[PDB]
Amino acid sequence: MKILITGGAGFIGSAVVRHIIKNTQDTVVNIDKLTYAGNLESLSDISESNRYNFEHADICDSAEITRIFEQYQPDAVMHLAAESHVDRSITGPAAFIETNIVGTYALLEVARKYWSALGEDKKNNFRFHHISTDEVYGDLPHPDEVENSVTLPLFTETTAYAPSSPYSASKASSDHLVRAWRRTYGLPTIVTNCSNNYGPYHFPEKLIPLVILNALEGKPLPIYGKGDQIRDWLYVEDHARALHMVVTEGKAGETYNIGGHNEKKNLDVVFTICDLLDEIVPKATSYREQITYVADRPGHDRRYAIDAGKISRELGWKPLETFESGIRKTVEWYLANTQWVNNVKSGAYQSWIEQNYEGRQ
Amino acid sequence: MKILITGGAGFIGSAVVRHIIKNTQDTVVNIDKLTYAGNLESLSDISESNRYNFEHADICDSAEITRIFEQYQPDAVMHLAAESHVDRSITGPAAFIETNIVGTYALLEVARKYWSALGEDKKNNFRFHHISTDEVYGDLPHPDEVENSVTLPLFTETTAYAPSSPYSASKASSDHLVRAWRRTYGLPTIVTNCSNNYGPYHFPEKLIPLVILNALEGKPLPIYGKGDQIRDWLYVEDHARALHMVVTEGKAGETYNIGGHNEKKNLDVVFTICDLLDEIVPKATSYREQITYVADRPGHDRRYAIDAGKISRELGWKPLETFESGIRKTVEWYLANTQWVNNVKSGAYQSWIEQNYEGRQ
Ligand SMILES: NC(=O)c1ccc[n+]([C@@H]2O[C@H](COP(=O)([O-])OP(=O)(O)OC[C@H]3O[C@@H](n4cnc5c(N)ncnc54)[C@H](O)[C@@H]3O)[C@@H](O)[C@H]2O)c1
Ligand SMILES: NC(=O)c1ccc[n+]([C@@H]2O[C@H](COP(=O)([O-])OP(=O)(O)OC[C@H]3O[C@@H](n4cnc5c(N)ncnc54)[C@H](O)[C@@H]3O)[C@@H](O)[C@H]2O)c1
Ligand SMILES: Cc1cn([C@H]2C[C@H](O)[C@@H](COP(=O)(O)OP(=O)(O)O)O2)c(=O)[nH]c1=O
Ligand SMILES: Cc1cn([C@H]2C[C@H](O)[C@@H](COP(=O)(O)OP(=O)(O)O)O2)c(=O)[nH]c1=O
Repeated sequence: MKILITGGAGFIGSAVVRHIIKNTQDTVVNIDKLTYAGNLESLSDISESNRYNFEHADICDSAEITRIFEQYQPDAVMHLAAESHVDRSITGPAAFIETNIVGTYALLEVARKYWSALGEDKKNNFRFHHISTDEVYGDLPHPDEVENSVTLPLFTETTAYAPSSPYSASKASSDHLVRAWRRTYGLPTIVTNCSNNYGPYHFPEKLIPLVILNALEGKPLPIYGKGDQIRDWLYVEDHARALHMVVTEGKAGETYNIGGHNEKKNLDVVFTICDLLDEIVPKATSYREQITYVADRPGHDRRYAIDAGKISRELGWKPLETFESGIRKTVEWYLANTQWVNNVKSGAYQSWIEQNYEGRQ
Repeated sequence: MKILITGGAGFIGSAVVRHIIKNTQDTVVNIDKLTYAGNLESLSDISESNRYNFEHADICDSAEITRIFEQYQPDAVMHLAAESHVDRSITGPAAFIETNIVGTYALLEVARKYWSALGEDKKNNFRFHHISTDEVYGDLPHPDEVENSVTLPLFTETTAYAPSSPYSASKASSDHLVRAWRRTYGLPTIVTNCSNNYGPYHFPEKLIPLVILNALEGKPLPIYGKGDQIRDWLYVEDHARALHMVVTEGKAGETYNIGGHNEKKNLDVVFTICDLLDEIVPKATSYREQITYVADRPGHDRRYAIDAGKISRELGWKPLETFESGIRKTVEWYLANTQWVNNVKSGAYQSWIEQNYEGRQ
């Protein structure tokens, strides 16, 4: 099967591309604009494959995207291209509205026209897989807000949308467009909403990779508020396996939440990374001494937790890593890939760090 | 109070403006792009008031909208500007993405910057009222799908978003942006979602005005599918009263569904109109003879029904008209306002009619 993937040069996208080329017989055409988050180095291990092709393009460029669809004749689409950082969306929402909402709209129109003109066979089997986030569901009650006996709620596929940030509002909106295109035009769409991802090739602006790199560089490890906020951590390679399973076996019109049921408090994750580094790269003092509390994120969602029961019983997907095994693999990966890390740390990255962290709130 | 209203030259917007000038002590600055749906003739009753000012502008024009906010120094905003026709959104979705989503974003940013620079007093009392639709909730179970005994569900403020069309997806997206701006920046926003409106100054592309006018012009009365689909009808003047009540007494961060609990089947509404015309403007044959069953709307939502319990018990709002009283007033209004009709109908209107109805599906 020929799969057209947008955002394949990103964190999760590159994992999807590497997985497809290494463990399947499908082919891939990767469309990526190469923003600050795009990195062809993350695809170095498969870029030479005859089953892989790269197209440097913007999903908003309708004419070019249209041409690419006609050239490669994809059997399915996996849409991961997006602006993904909540903190960047707070100070610069425009890029999120543009890429996440308008860009998904532009891609949907190209896909709709393409799909509509396909032969009976190919048309019935075509699939448009929209990759999304658990953040569209809003925030969940926190353990410190309920009785120490009551069972905390989880995000299910029927949980009402209630996005808190420009980023999550942008993704929620994109999800709606995908479903409306399905209901109105019949386009065979599938939507997945996954918990936080972590692992190899993660851009150093998200919690885990930022903490790992800052720790090694002797810099502060910024904790928003009290660090008691909760996130559900899924290893990126596990997400990638789930995504290929969904695009291949998922049912059109369905939604599948993806997660490994691994709720963790931010501070706990940071301590875990620090202890791992104290063990692997010991120095005079503990990396813990770099933990630093800083002003909280405006509108911060205090708890995300995904119920992946549906995808488990319907597709049989199960994560292979545990947070313990995954976080160690992640720390080990960054220590073994200083080449990749040094390249992704440009003056642009430093400017973002100064913008979001120095003189912070 | 100075109220900045967007889309005040439209159907509901003009009713809001007329209500404010005629029945309150508040002032108004109307911003409208004057698309096919914006007609200054709908505001003839109050265009000369010293308490009314009109600004011909596009909400997407940030520079101009900013200048307007600074000049008039509004105490509140009532955002009604939008592309509102589901059928137009099916064949031309771009305008909906642009105006409903990106336009709302653009307006939210101008309002945020304005609100943030306000003095303590004016800043605490400021309100950004987003006018929306019940269509964001998706479709509801239809009477012919459930036991003739079970109680049919209604749309409540906690009903999950599930937009079916490009139009409703566009509005659902705008709603999310408004709530996200509140959660992230603190902007004091309010969102209302109302059922279908009908009454004076309704553009002739929606069911009721189209049927009334086509009947009087000896043209077909186009029924999508079997006409067994259900809509909840609220007289436009009742909506206007509710809206001013909300912007004035509504609580920041709250959502209020608006409706009069008047579920009706499309075919029944058409028969009611035909009976009224057979009575008021009798001819050789019944107007019913012009009814024609045409291809159904793609993705057609079969039933909308709003539960207005919350706004009723919290703000004390109640509709003054019944569907019986309102529909008769509507028919009488069109019979007496041929001048307005002829001024709003144009060459573009006939192009839309041919596009959507002739050789239809
Ligand atoms: N990172 C997470 O924990 C997480 C969790 C749930 C869902 N998601 C979703 O998964 C997808 C991928 O996330 P990610 O973390 O890998 O993002 P990322 O920031 O690592 O990468 C984004 C990628 O998209 C590309 N891109 C951006 N705008 C583009 C445009 N206009 N045209 C083409 N390419 C464009 C970038 O160049 C980059 O390669 C997104 O849709 C995101 O919302 C991410
Ligand atoms: N008509 C209904 O039954 C109904 C029901 C529920 C909610 N709503 C909502 O109520 C609001 C008004 O609905 P309506 O029926 O009166 O619409 P309408 O079609 O009658 O009028 C839309 C108005 O917005 C203006 N407009 C469009 N794009 C603009 C832009 N970019 N900048 C400035 N002005 C622009 C038009 O010129 C026009 O005056 C909308 O937000 C709509 O979604 C309508
Ligand atoms: C980037 C960052 C995040 N966080 C917190 C905020 C979130 O609760 C959690 C993960 O943030 P992040 O990686 O930005 O992911 P997301 O916002 O999608 O969940 O870590 C910090 O405490 N400090 C930081 O420097
Ligand atoms: C415009 C139109 C609508 N309808 C139906 C579709 C809807 O069920 C109902 C009202 O349609 P419409 O006025 O377009 O409003 P909305 O889509 O917001 O509810 O009337 C017809 O049967 N024929 C027509 O020509």
